[PDB]
Amino acid sequence: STGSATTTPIDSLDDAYITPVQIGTPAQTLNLDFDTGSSDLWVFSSETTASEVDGQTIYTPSKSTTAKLLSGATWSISYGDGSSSSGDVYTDTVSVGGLTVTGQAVESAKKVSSSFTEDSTIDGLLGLAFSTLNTVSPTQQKTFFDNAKASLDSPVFTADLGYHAPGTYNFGFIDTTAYTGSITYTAVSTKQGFWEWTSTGYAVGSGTFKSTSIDGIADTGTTLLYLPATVVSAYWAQVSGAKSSSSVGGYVFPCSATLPSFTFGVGSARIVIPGDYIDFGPISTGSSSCFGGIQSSAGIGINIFGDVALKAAFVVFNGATTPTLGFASK
Ligand SMILES: CN[C@H]1CC[C@H](C(F)(F)F)CC1
Repeated sequence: STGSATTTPIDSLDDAYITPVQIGTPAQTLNLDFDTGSSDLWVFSSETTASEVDGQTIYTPSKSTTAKLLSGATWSISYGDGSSSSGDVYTDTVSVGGLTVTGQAVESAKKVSSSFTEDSTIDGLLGLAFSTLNTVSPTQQKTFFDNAKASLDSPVFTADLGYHAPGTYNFGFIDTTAYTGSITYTAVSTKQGFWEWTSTGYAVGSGTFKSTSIDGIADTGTTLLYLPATVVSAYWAQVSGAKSSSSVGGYVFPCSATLPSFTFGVGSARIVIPGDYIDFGPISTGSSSCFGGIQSSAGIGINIFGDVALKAAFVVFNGATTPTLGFASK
């Protein structure tokens, strides 16, 4: 089997991407944030505290003839941005882009934090990291990809995120029309439950490439590119007036600037992030200070190749017995 679904930016900045997901019988379609940095499929639901729902589409398990309470199971998750959610668990039929999994754990939110209430565009998360991170207790549950894997034509999914435009998540096949040149594959460590890999280095604009190992995670559920402070300082030094602002919480730059590109290494290959991809717009409405798309990972404890990086590539998440990542230009 295969599946193919379009992913759409939630706003004009690409702060996140939503992908429609069918849950239950008859189908209830929710728009979920596909997140290669976590391993829970959770949804706004009929169980979510009413004051914490503001415009999201909810899953109602009582209206699904295939929904079953997973007796005794609870879940509770915290993300890197300090957001959180928790609740109980159903199994149900879940389809993405024509690919169907029966008996998928669908984590129903009883509580969500303020950032999830305040974002009407995201109806929940679909985790695509390794199932060792899944938070369901007392019986840990598998991701949608882990449940689908054996049925797929090839044990892979791909992320093809757009810049200010829709893109695609494919399951079970590699669309050879979706990228240029060749796909370079690189080793993955699953020891932290992430798609963790080591970039071979970077360049800033037309500058020389610096060969240096940068260990980090491929994380579709993080907006920005988080790298070591040395690398980030080197990038923003090329932008007149850019500075790290303690009050804003990262690098800002004059909105009048033209940003340089940023290149990262994948083995001997290179992925170029155009400068425009690094502009996250005014820090507040009408400001001439703009928020940078490359930020320091200092204090986070890991480097994160988030959407700013991934949207410059066609990315293969190879779930073979020994997982690997692939990157192509596009
Ligand atoms: C912006 N609201 C949420 C969206 C999901 C994010 C992640 F994917 F990481 F789970 C966290 C913040």
